[PDB]
Amino acid sequence: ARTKQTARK
Amino acid sequence: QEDQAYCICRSSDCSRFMIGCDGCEEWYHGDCIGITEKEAKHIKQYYCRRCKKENPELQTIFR
Ligand SMILES: [Zn+2]
Ligand SMILES: [Zn+2]
Ligand SMILES: [Zn+2]
Repeated sequence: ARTKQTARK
Repeated sequence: QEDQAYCICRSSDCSRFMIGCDGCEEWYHGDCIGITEKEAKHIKQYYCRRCKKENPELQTIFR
């Protein structure tokens, strides 16, 4: 999906 | 189920985790709509609550 600003930790 | 339009982000500079609805092209705050980053990795197309109201055929599509 289109996502933005994930912490991606 | 309450209406979730208050989960929409219309802020240009917002740094919160957010996911785009493929049904209305609005951005939704992930915490507000109850989708973790880990689940979102497996989402092909998100359809927001209001879109799934408008078309009860619709369901978020996973991958
Ligand atoms: Zn926001
Ligand atoms: Zn939508
Ligand atoms: Zn998957």
